[PDB]
Amino acid sequence: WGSIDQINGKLNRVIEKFHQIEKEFSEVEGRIQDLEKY
Amino acid sequence: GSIDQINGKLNRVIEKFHQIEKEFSEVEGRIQDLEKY
Amino acid sequence: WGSIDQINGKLNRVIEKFHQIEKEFSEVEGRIQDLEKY
Repeated sequence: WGSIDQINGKLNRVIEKFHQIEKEFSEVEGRIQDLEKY
Repeated sequence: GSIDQINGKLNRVIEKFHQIEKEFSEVEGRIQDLEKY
Repeated sequence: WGSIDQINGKLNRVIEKFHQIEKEFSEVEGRIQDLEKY
């Protein structure tokens, strides 16, 4: 099992990071919207 | 089955990344718009 | 992909790329700050 668990671990860490950036993106898009609007 | 799920999970990761790539390109273009007009 | 070596190789190439997108985003975030700052 080791190869499989090490690749799964890494893919999961990538996926968590992607989720985190999607959140940062939403907040940034909010800020853009405020600069476009006001 | 393992190489199979692995493949599956990488492909999920690769699709996410492309969307990320696309979202980033869209933000930066809005930023340009504001900076130049 | 056929092998763990090759999956990890491709994952690594994503991670390298993503590394670069993060730097670009941070620079963009600073640009928003500047625009907010006015």
